[PDB]
Amino acid sequence: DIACLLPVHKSLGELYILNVNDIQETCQKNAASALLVGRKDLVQVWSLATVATDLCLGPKSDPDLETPWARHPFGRQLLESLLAHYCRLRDVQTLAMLCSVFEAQSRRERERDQHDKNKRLLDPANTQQFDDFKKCYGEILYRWGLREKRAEVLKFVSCPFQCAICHVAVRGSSNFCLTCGHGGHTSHMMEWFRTQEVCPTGCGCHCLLESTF
Amino acid sequence: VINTVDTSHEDMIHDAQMDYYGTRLATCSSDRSVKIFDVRNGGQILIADLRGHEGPVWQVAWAHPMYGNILASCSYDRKVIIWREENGTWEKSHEHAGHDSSVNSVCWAPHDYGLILACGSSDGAISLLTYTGEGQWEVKKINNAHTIGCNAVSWAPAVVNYIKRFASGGCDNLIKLWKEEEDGQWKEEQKLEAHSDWVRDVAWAPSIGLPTSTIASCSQDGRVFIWTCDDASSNTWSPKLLHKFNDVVWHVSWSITANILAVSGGDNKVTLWKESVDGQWVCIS
Amino acid sequence: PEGLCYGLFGDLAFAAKESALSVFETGMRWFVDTAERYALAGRPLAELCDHNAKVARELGRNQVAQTWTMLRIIYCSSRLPPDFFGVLVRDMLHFYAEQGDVQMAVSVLIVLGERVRKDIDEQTQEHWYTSYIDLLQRFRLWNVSNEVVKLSTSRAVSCLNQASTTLHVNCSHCKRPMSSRGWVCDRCHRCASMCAVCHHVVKGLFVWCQGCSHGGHLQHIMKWLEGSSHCPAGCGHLCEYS
Amino acid sequence: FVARSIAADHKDLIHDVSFDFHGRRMATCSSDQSVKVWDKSESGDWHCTASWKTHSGSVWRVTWAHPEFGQVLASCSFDRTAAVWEEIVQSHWVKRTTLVDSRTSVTDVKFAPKHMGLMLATCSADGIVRIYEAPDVMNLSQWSLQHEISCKLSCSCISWNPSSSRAHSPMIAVGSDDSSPNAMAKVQIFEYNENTRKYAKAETLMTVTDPVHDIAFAPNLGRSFHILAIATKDVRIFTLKPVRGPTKFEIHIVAQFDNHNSQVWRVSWNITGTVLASSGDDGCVRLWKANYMDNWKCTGILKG
Ligand SMILES: [Zn+2]
Ligand SMILES: [Zn+2]
Ligand SMILES: [Zn+2]
Ligand SMILES: [Zn+2]
Ligand SMILES: [Zn+2]
Ligand SMILES: [Zn+2]
Ligand SMILES: [Zn+2]
Repeated sequence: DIACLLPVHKSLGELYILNVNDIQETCQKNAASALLVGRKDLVQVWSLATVATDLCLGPKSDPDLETPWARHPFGRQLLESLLAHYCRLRDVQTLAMLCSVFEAQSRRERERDQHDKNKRLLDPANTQQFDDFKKCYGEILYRWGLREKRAEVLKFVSCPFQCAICHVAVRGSSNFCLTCGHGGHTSHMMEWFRTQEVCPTGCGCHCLLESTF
Repeated sequence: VINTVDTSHEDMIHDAQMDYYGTRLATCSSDRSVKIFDVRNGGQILIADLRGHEGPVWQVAWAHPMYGNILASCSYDRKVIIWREENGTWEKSHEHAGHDSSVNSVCWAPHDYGLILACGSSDGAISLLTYTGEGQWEVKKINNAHTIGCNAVSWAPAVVNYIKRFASGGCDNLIKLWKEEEDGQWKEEQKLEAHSDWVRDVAWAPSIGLPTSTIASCSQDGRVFIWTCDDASSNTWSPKLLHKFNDVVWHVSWSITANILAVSGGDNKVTLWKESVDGQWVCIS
Repeated sequence: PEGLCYGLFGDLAFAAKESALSVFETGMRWFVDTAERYALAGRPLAELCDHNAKVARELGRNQVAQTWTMLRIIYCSSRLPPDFFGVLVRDMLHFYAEQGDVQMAVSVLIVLGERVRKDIDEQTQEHWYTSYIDLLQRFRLWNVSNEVVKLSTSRAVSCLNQASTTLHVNCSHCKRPMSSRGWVCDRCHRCASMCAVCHHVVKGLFVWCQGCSHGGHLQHIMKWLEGSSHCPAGCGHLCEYS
Repeated sequence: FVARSIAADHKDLIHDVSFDFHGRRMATCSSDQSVKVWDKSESGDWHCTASWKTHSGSVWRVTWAHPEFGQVLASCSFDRTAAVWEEIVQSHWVKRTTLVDSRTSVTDVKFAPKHMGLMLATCSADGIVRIYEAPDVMNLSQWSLQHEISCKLSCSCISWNPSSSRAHSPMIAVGSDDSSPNAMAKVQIFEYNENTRKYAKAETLMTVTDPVHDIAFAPNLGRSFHILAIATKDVRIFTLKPVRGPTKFEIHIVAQFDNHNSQVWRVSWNITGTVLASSGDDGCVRLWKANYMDNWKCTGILKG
């Protein structure tokens, strides 16, 4: 085991969370988890992200109202310096974490477009590198086994029938047997097949045996 | 921690590679057999003992789990065998005998490129076993890849459709980098020549998003180089002598983040190398 | 035939050919409040940063508040390099100075002290200090200007306060100079610093009329002149006429 | 902005209005040979606390001095004189010195910044810009002419560089309102050189060929480059960036506004040097401000 040699931590990957709705809370939990693991630099960086990703710093549409936080040296310049440092350290974990946290906040005409390009703490001319960071960290998470964490991280990448039980229209998640073709809501079959073994419509198909290949 | 594994082979081991998930370990030896152990929780469960080769097995290469439990093996008997696991057992799945000399190295392409396995034989021929479903494989052989014989093949990580590249190291004292054209034909693009002896193993560095392609190559004499390409457009590789070894260097392996290189040589010694802030690779072990 | 000029408080006088004098009044209230209610010394760096950030957030300057909190985290903390953020702090100071917000730059320089003082050259620091002092004096904020001068990281700005601010006092009875740290006459052996109101020795602050050469405790003379227009010592002098 | 009028009660057109250092006082000079000082109270009304005849001809410019030198006013007029007025306490204003060196009309008079001491610059219609100095700030009746600069063009406006930095040498710009058919630069910038102890022409703005009625250096206030505002048939703003003998500047024009559609007579910066007000023949005051992209825009149009 050489987990200490690598710049990434499996425990940090387990402990990191990524909620798009709330960024301050995720940054605070990430700082707490970094302190738990024992990375002082990660604690400092996550506290800096907590301060710099505040919702009251959202740029205004009109460029004449105020200077965007990205143009502030504690914005884009801060983020670029941190990304350069962890690229020197080759810390894919922290790079992807920062490029997701600072992207979730991001969620006449020529001047407006230039202002839109200048009001983002993540450089629009380098979105390919950030997406590569996120993809590499997702592959690392999949290698560890955290498929949920990999799917959570990959959501920040910029570039991408009636139930046989309840007899209600099924529009969301649904399970349909390949052999017979009767199904419905996922939770309904989850409850039904935990006890019974035949199709709930009485067709006699052993759906668990003939569908769960 | 240390999880020591007793191979129980009848001859010296030639390779040992665990799976992508890091749970199953497959080893190969001169005893014409490939053993796939289960090393979960520091255990030793002989899942299978695959014997289908008529000669010593040189290299084994697991495939990405996205395509299922697939293992590839190359052997001295001019024979490439692909083992796929199904119904809880490991069985021979595909058979390749397109090379007239010993197949030295097999390296699966990145899962983004699909299911492609590149084999390098001692006759100078490189074959790419592309997979198109329904259990048939198409072979796009790169004939006369090297003058004397190809010794190792390593793939380039998927970087941005997709441009497929891989690195080949042969007995002609040089490294050849290949890319496929638009039609599909694979054409040599840039030649690397810094080794004074046979190029035994070329290993690309996995990409983490950095705009820098790195190649670690070892040689028969004992020279290990680091081929960095700081500018993708320039496509100029500047070798940097990592270290001069008193004996032959056999294998070079990068980390997941491509920051530590596992240099193993003929002196029965394993050295771990990490790049310092000064740009000089310094041994850690 | 036209005249035009802004005032300090944002008001603008515009006199043109009919001539009609019009003052187009509005501005810098945030500057006044910010200068008045920061604390620049006497507390640890973290406490000063939180206080200044709370001030900036209360006044509506979110970016300034987050800058203060960021400085607190950067300085008042297998770790980051010790001088990792020095370039960024210098860039933040220059960014705030180049847009006219010299107040924020000077406040950060004073709060941080030597942590960033050795990184900014002396000439630019002096320029920022003088600009901020001029702004404060324009708004007639003498206390903040003097606090900045006292806490100034630059020796030249600190020496701006000690120029010709020492008073040479003499005993009237003896007409001879007194000691520089004294409250009793050297020759007459008399307590020449007696307050005209309370007849007690004025060791500290002494306020002195220039007409009758009489005075005493600052508070006592203030109260007496609030209650009367005569000299407390009784020399028939209306010191503060009407 | 909320507009309010003041009963000036001036017998002729008001030629210049200048606030004091603290912004609480005003000084207006008109063509009736009268200079009036206005002091506002807590009620907000401007009261004319002083009104005295000053010169023989029309008085063009009145300027304030830094309060450390006392309440001091300098007024230039058509009679080739630049008088210096001091206040002595009722509110009595006394003439200190009459500057009679100029052989022709003195178009503008401006006090130098505080860090230079008490220095005065006067520009005349014959192309001579004279820079005075008071060696003893307690004796304002004695002024010694330090330098005189020949500008080879009829001067109409001057503007000191208000930079208090030691990295910026003293700098005075001189604009000309001459309307000769030939196209020559109407703005010359002179920088004091310590080695020669003499003002030397540092930079010349060749792009400005129209007559210039007012120039105004922007208050430096922590910046590293110098911003100059020029009043002409349009409104031009130049940035003077010094490079690492007179200093060489990388002159770049960053604004050119014809929104007045007429001759612009006056330009005046604010205290922070961020908003510029221009008054043209249209009788409107247009406030110009620059965003973070250095794109100067109008933030308001103010009418009498
Ligand atoms: Zn249902
Ligand atoms: Zn069914
Ligand atoms: Zn079924
Ligand atoms: Zn005495
Ligand atoms: Zn007393
Ligand atoms: Zn008295
Ligand atoms: Zn008295």
